[PDB]
Amino acid sequence: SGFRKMAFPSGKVEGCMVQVTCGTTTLNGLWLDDVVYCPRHVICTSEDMLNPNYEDLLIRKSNHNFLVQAGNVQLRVIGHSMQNCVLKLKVDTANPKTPKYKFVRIQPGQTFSVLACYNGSPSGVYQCAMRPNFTIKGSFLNGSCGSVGFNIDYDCVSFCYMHHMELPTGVHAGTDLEGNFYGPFVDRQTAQAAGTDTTITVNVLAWLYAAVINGDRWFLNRFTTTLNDFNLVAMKYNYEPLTQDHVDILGPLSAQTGIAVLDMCASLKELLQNGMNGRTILGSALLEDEFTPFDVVRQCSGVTFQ
Amino acid sequence: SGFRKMAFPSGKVEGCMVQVTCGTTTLNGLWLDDVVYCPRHVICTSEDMLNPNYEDLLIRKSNHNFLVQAGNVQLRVIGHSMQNCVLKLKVDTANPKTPKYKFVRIQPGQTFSVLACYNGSPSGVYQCAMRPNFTIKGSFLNGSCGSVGFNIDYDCVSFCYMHHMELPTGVHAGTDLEGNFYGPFVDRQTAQAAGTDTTITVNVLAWLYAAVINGDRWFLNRFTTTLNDFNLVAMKYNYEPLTQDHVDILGPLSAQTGIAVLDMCASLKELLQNGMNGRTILGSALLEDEFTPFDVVRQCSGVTFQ
Repeated sequence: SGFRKMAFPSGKVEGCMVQVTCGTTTLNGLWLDDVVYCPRHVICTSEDMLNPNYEDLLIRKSNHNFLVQAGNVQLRVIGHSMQNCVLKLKVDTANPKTPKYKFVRIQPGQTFSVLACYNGSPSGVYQCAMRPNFTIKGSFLNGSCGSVGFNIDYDCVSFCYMHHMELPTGVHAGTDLEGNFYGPFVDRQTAQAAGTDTTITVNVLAWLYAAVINGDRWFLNRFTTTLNDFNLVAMKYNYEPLTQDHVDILGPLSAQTGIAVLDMCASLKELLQNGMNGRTILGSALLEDEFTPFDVVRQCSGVTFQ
Repeated sequence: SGFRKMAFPSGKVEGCMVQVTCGTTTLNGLWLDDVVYCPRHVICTSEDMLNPNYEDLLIRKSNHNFLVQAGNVQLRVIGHSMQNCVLKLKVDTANPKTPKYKFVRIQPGQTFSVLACYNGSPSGVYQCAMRPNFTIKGSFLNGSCGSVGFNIDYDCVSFCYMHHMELPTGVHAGTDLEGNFYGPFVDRQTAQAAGTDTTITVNVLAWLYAAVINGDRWFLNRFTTTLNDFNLVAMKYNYEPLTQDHVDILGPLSAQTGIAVLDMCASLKELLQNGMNGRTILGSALLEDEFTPFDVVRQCSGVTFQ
């Protein structure tokens, strides 16, 4: 028993992280087969970032302007191309540590692990969620750009996030591994608005089911409610509306605990309207939304990977 | 910027985890050089756990009674030995993945990462603190025994914990890698009292400095206090007393932020007596005590490892 915000084991990803240097700028890249992936702004100076013309900047760079280092091995760069906001550097050596991998674009509300890196070397791993407004609330310092987010499925690493920048508000924005930003952001140093952010309701419900499984039951109430009645309340507190698809995904947790989804919703509605009044749930004084239904099932059934 | 409960990258430990089955009992072991370390209660049935005589039980077990397995590699057990509460199963093959490592016994209030494993296969990684009462609040299901806790000292893995049991109260107990329990616990299925748990005050202060580094300043106040007046309030709220050694440890954070340690303590005094009244610190509505002063420095300065 017990319940923790758990990250995926990072070993398969650690063997893919390299250091990419172009001119003065150094950041992290991801080396899979014979291609290194990194944020295109590796080719920018600090002044360039205010207003970069990436095509004009890239034309002034040749294959030998890129220093790629995997530990104490330099890799030789044999071609380079820009794909949206990522650079693809073809190198002469295929990574012998390349795991089975996929590139995936995740949806808001999904969770993933981030391996925070500096100079191509790992610093730490943590779990977070893609917010409904397409930002993430990470922990990133200068030089962490190119750090990647990932999930693991048995033997397969699914890469879903590459870090590109910190907004003036202190939240983080990045791309999938095809170089397309999550959200309306662009890779330039200018004020950029994120959307209003909302709480991920299906995740909160999953977490309440985790709490029941672990013995926290005090919030279970007599009442019930309807989907429209609940969504009317959730919108008043900036919660995402719940759909039938969300109810379907919660089915297994309903079966395991014997608590119908709409009953669990009526408990939540009362927590929203009256608060927690100094009590806690799974050790927390706030309603938690960074666990998906699949995360709860994984942690409560003990799933493992290759 | 940002602050997350970050674990150490787990890659160096993942290549050391094996499955150890003895009779019907299956748990995790740790394979370093040609020795597999695992909880000695792997030799017990569920009935044996009520009242085991480990020396008599171990006598009736031979080398061929231990099935050791690492992916699809069978290991041949050459010898066996019991060191306190750990079983040392010595094998014919030395682990080619053996990292640079050390065994260390940690002190209460120190933090480490746990690599949660089932059947010798890594499931997830999370950071926790050794509580002042020598339990950990982990996340562990049946068959997670033998999962290990560790820190990374630059190039060296420091192993400090191996999981042995879940107490009737849902908290977790285990040993160092020499087999000596942390706390007053024994490896048998009987009710065992953990001490009163206290909040790790030096860690709370470190996290308040993290909050200042990251822009949360609202709790900073006008006042100051003596180490006695503070320790007097702290004991009222089941906080660990603060010593001069703790003040010394916090020096670098004081210097970085320009806030004297005693001034931070005066801030903490006020939060305890008047609560937080519905606002948060670093996204949390409770005072956090699972970051050490060194964890904060690591995360706020971007330390990496081999």
